[PDB]
Amino acid sequence: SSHKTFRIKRFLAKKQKQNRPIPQWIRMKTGNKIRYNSKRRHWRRTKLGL
Amino acid sequence: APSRNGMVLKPHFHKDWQRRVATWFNQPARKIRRRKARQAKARRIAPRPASGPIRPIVRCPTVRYHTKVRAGRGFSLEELRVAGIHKKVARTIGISVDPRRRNKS
Amino acid sequence: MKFNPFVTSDRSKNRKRHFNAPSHIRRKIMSSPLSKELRQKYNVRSMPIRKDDEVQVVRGHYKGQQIGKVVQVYRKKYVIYIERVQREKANGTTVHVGIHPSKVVITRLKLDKDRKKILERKAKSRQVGKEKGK
Amino acid sequence: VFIVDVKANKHQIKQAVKKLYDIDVAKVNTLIRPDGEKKAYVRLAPDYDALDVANKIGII
Amino acid sequence: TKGTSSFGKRRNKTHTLCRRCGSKAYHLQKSTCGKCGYPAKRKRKYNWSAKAKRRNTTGTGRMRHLKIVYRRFRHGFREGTTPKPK
Amino acid sequence: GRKRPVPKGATYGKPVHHGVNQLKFARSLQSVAEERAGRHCGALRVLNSYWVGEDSTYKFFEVILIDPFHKAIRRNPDTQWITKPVHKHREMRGLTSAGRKSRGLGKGHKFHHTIGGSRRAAWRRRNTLQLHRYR
Amino acid sequence: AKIKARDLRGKKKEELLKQLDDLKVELSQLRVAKVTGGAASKLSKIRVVRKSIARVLTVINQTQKENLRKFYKGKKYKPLDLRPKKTRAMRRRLNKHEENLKTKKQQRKERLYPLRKYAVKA
Amino acid sequence: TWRRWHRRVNTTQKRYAICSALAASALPALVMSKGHRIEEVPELPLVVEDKV
RNA sequence: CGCGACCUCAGAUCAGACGUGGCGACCCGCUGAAUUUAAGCAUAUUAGUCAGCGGAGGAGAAGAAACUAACCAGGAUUCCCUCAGUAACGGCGAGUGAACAGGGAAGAGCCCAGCGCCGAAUCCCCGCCCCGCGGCGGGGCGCGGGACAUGUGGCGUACGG
RNA sequence: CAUCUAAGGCUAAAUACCGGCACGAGACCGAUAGUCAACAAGUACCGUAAGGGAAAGUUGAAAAGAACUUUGAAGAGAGAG
RNA sequence: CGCCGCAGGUGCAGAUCUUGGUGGUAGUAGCAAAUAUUCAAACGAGAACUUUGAAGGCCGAAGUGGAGAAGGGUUCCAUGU
RNA sequence: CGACUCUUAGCGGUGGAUCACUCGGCUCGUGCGUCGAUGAAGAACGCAGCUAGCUGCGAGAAUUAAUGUGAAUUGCAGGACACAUUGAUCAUCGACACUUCGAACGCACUUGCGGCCCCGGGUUCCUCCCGGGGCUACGCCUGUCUGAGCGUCGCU
Ligand SMILES: [Mg+2]
Ligand SMILES: [Mg+2]
Ligand SMILES: [Mg+2]
Ligand SMILES: [Mg+2]
Ligand SMILES: [Mg+2]
Ligand SMILES: [Mg+2]
Ligand SMILES: [Mg+2]
Ligand SMILES: [Mg+2]
Ligand SMILES: [Mg+2]
Ligand SMILES: [Mg+2]
Ligand SMILES: [Mg+2]
Ligand SMILES: [Mg+2]
Ligand SMILES: [Mg+2]
Ligand SMILES: [Mg+2]
Ligand SMILES: [Mg+2]
Ligand SMILES: [Mg+2]
Ligand SMILES: [Mg+2]
Ligand SMILES: [Mg+2]
Ligand SMILES: [Mg+2]
Ligand SMILES: [Mg+2]
Ligand SMILES: [Mg+2]
Ligand SMILES: [Mg+2]
Ligand SMILES: [Mg+2]
Ligand SMILES: [Mg+2]
Ligand SMILES: [Mg+2]
Ligand SMILES: [Mg+2]
Ligand SMILES: [Mg+2]
Ligand SMILES: [Mg+2]
Ligand SMILES: [Mg+2]
Ligand SMILES: [Mg+2]
Ligand SMILES: [Mg+2]
Ligand SMILES: [Mg+2]
Ligand SMILES: [Mg+2]
Ligand SMILES: [Mg+2]
Ligand SMILES: [Zn+2]
Repeated sequence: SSHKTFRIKRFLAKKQKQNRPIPQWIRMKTGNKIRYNSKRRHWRRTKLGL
Repeated sequence: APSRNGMVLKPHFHKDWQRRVATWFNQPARKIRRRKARQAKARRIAPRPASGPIRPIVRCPTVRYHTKVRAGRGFSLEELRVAGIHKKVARTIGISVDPRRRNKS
Repeated sequence: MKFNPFVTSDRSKNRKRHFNAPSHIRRKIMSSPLSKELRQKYNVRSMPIRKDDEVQVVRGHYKGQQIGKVVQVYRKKYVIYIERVQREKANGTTVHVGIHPSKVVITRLKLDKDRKKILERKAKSRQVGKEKGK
Repeated sequence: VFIVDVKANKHQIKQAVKKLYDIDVAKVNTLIRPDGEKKAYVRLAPDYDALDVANKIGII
Repeated sequence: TKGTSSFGKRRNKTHTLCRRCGSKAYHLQKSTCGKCGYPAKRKRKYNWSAKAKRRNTTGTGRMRHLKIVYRRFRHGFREGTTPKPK
Repeated sequence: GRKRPVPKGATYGKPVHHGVNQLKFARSLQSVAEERAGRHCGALRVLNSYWVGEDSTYKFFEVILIDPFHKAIRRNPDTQWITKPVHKHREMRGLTSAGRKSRGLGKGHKFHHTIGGSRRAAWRRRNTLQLHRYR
Repeated sequence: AKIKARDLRGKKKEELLKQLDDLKVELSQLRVAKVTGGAASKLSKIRVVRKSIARVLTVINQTQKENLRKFYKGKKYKPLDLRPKKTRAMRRRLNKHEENLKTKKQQRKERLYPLRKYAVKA
Repeated sequence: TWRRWHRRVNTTQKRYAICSALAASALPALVMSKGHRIEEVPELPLVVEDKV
C-alpha cells in the first residue's frame, strides 16, 4: 500500500537491494564455485514474507 | 507363546531400557585416570604412606563372617585413651579415628 | 614413527589444515631447498621462498640450469612465477606457469636484515643438534 | 541535492550544510528513497547560488 | 463457497513481524508473538519440538559476545595488562 | 489439599486417575511459603522458616532471609557458605529444612527410596542396565 | 605519506582533533569524487583515509581512557566501564581476603593441632 | 554401540596359546612356512648376547 | 496542647549493592499421561516415564546415624562387583522388586541455637592520614553515625563440656 | 535387652555429562550412503502461524578456457590452435 | 587381487515398494466463454500480433473511462538485449 | 524396388548408474568445563573502489591499536610499504571501540510522545527555539533524609 510504516519500508529497501545479480568478476576468483544468484526473487513469482 | 519345555522367564525389558544403558567403553580410561590421581597424591605426600592412615583390626558383623577380620573405619576413643594418644593429634599423625564405635570385648 | 598424542596423522585432517593454512605458515610450507653451494656456505638446507631470489626448476617441463628470478609468490595457489619460465597463450600474449616451490633450488638469496637472522637461527640450531649427536 | 544520513532531521541538515559549506539555506525538503537512503533537497538563499556552490564543492 | 471464491477475501494480515526474534508470528489482534511470545519475559520454548529448538538455540546466530568470552577463557579473563612493548 | 486443575473435573483416561479432590500436594505448606518468599525476594537467600499462627483457611510462616551481598554476611565466616553461587534459590530445589522433609531423605530401612541422593537418583541407578565391555 | 599511531601519540588533543577534521574533509571530498566519476587513485584512497581516521580516533580514545584511569587510581568509587569486566559470575565472588580469613576457632585448631609430616618404617 | 565387541578368553587357554606359539617358532618348517627367509640363520632358536 | 522517646508503617531519579533473561547434555524440586502388555478390560503395566513448570554448578544431590544389626558385632555420604531376578509386592495374572552383610574406588571431618561465663568483648557505614591496589586489603585516628541487651563476639556441641 | 539422640546448618574425593570450548582415534559411511545439511543448509521454498524443509561434489598438472580465417543476424557450424 | 583365517548394514522382479530417469499413448487431446477485423507505410535479417496513419467495429458514464483503500513492493520511468 | 516393423552389431544422442577420489559425517575417548543490567542468547539494519549470497565487522564498521612473524594481497584496478629515523601480509589478541530492538530499563510501539539537570547557537542569559551530553524501569538489602498514626508513653 501507499500507507506504509518506516520499518516495513526499511525491510523492503533491504529486499530491493538484495535482489540483484552477482558481479561479473566474481567468476574469475580462485575457487569460486558460484554459478549465478540462486536467491534471486521475482515479485510476481515469489511473494515476500511480510 | 511357549514351545515345549523351557524355563518360564520374566525379562525386565518392558520399560524403555534403551534410553538408560550404561556402556563401559571408558573403563580403561577411568582406570588410567584413577592410577594417575593415585600417583599424583602419593607424590604430593612424599614420606607419608600412600594408601592412607592405619585402620583398626575389626571383626565382621554378621554370623556369616564373624570368624573373619577386616579393617575398620578408625580406632575407637577408648583405644586412643588407653594408648595415650590425644584424639585431636591421632589424625594429624596419621591415625584414622572412628568416634562412633564403642568396644564390647 | 609419530608418538605425540596431540599431533594428528589423519589424512583428511592434515589436508584440511594444509589447504586452509593461513598465509604466514603458507610461507613456511612454500619452502625450497638451497643449492649445493648455498648449503655449503650456510649450514642450512632449505629456505622459505621470497619475491626476488633466483632459482632453477628441477622437475617437470621446464628443467634446466637457467637461473631465473622469481617475480611472484602466489600463495593462494601455492605456486611461484619465474622470469623466463613462461608460456605463450593462443591470442599471442604470454603468462607464467605456476610452479610449486619445492620443484626449484634457490641459487641466490635476496638478503636483507631478516633473511640473515633466519639463516643464523637455523644454522645455530643445526650446530646444536649435531654437537648433541657427537 | 544531498544524500544525508537516515537519522538526521531537517534542522541538523540545515546546520550541517551551513557550517560545512559556509552558506545560507532557505529550507530543506526530505524524502527517504526506496533503497533506504535519505535524500535532502536544500534550497539556497537567493543571495547565494547553487551553481557556483556546486562548483566549489566539485560536483559540477 | 469454501474453495477458490473464498480465497479472494483474504487481505487482512493476522500476524506481523515481531520486534524480538524477527519472525512474522506477532499476532496483531492478540499482541503476542507465536514463536517467542514477545511480551512475556521468557522465550517460548518446548521440548516436544527439538528441531525448532535447534533452529534458534545458542550458536545459530552470531554470538558476538560469547565468541570473545570463549577466546578470553583460554588466557583466564586477563584485563588491564598489555603485551611487552618492542 | 491440592485439587487437580482440570476443566469441569474431566481427566480423560483410566478411572484410577479420575480423582480431582482429596489429592495432596507433595510439598508442605511451609515449603510453599518459603518458595514464595524466595521467588519474590530473589535477591535474598532463604535460610529457614517457622510456623507463627493459623486459622481455618490460612497458615502463617515467618521466613528468615539473608542478604548474600551485605558486608556483615560476606566478611563473617560461618555464614560465608550461604553466599556461594550453588546456594541460590535453595527453597525451589528443596534444600531448606521444610523442603527437605518432603524428599524422604534419611538413614534407615525406612529410606530405601532415596539411596544415592534423591528418588530420581535411586530410580536411575536401579533402572540403568550396566552393559560392561566383557560379557 | 601515511599516518601512524606510533608517532601520533606525542601530540595534544587539539592538534589531534585538527588532524582528524582534515582527514574527514579529505574523505568527504573523496566520496564526492567517487560519485562524480573520479579516478581509480581517488577511489583507492578512500580506504586509506578511513583507516587514518580510525587510527586518530583510536589514539584519542586510548589517551582519554588512560587519563581517566589515572584520575580514578586510588579512589573508592570508579565508573563501571573502568571497573574490571571479567565475568558476571566471577565479579560476584568473594575476594582473596574474605576467602582466606578464617574463624578464631579454626585458627586455634590449626595453631594447636597442625598437620605433621611423618613416615612409617617398613 | 552395545554390541559386545570384547571377548574374554580363559587365562589357561591364553597361556596355552602362548606356549603353542613359542613351541611353533622353534620348528624351521613352520617359520619357513610363514615365509620368514630363514635360510642362512645359524640356528633357529636364535639367541644373542645381552650386549644388544 | 505543643514538644521528645519508642513501635508500626510510607515515600524518595536519596548513598552504595543485588535479582531478572539465556543454555539446559549431566543435576535438584515439583506436576504428570496415554499409546502398549495383560492375546478382551477396569486394579495392575507402560511409569513416577514422555510432555509441562521452577532452580543451579562445573559437577549437582547426599553426607557425618533419632543407622545397620542381633554378631566373637559393625560405623558419614557417593560409586563399582555381589547379594538378586532374591526377600517381598501383584485381577498372587501379566508383570514388578529392593536392602543388609562381603570385596573394592575414595576417604575428612565439623559448626550453631540452647545451658553458662566474659563491664557488647561484636558488626556495618562515613571522614582523615600512611602502606598496598588487583579481585579492594591492612594500619592508625575521629565526644563521627548506625546495628545490637527482643542478644553481637569469645569459650563451648553430645566424640561430653 | 540392644541401639541411636529427630524436629538447626556446612563440607572435598571416588560419580554423571547426546549442550559448550579444544583435541586424538576407528575392523563405521563413501554423495539415493554418512547428520536434514561434504556445496551461499536450517539455505531455497511452502503455510496466516505453530511448523514443515529439500535438491545440489569431481575439466585440466597447468586455463594452456580455443587466437585467427570463413557462412549465418545470432544461436550454432566448418577449418585452425 | 589370489590363498588362510576374522567381521558383516553381504546377493532383489515383485512389496498400489522409495528415489531418479525414460517410453508407448502422441505430433494425439487440445490452444472454441464475453460480435472483428482490413489497407498502406516505418524500423527491422525476419511482421497476422510492434509503431504510425486511413477505414470498420466494441465498452456505451451501474464503462473495457478517471481516481483511491487493503494487499503487492519497484511491477513506476527512460535506454539497450 | 522401397516404406513400416522385429532382431543383432558399429557409431552418435538422452540419462547419470558404476568405479576411483573426499577440507563431510557417525561413533568412541580425553582435557577443560567459561553467558548476562559493566547489558547476554537471539533478531533487525547497515559497513568493501568495483560486492548479491556465505563469511567478517559495527558509523573507527570484510575492521583501530598492541605483540609475534617478516614481503605480500590478488578476480581487476589503485596505492603505499629504504623491511632501521621501524614493516605488506597473516596470526595472536591483553588496549580502545562496539548502530536499533531484545531480561530491555522514561511512557509506548504495525505509531510516536515526554520530564529533570548541564553545555553550545539564534537569543544576547531570561527564558522560547535548535543542537550536544547525563539521568528518568521493577523488586529487594543496608544506611540516609522527609514524614503518618484518638499505636504505647514521657514532659508540659
Ligand atoms: Mg526486474
Ligand atoms: Mg526349546
Ligand atoms: Mg583406598
Ligand atoms: Mg515528508
Ligand atoms: Mg562460635
Ligand atoms: Mg539512588
Ligand atoms: Mg490389552
Ligand atoms: Mg492383541
Ligand atoms: Mg483394545
Ligand atoms: Mg492402570
Ligand atoms: Mg520432561
Ligand atoms: Mg532462570
Ligand atoms: Mg554439594
Ligand atoms: Mg548439603
Ligand atoms: Mg513401578
Ligand atoms: Mg550467643
Ligand atoms: Mg551427632
Ligand atoms: Mg554416484
Ligand atoms: Mg545425503
Ligand atoms: Mg534463437
Ligand atoms: Mg541390507
Ligand atoms: Mg530392481
Ligand atoms: Mg540392488
Ligand atoms: Mg521374489
Ligand atoms: Mg486436435
Ligand atoms: Mg482452436
Ligand atoms: Mg459503432
Ligand atoms: Mg455500442
Ligand atoms: Mg480503472
Ligand atoms: Mg514499466
Ligand atoms: Mg550410447
Ligand atoms: Mg593493525
Ligand atoms: Mg497508534
Ligand atoms: Mg498517640
Ligand atoms: Zn517473537
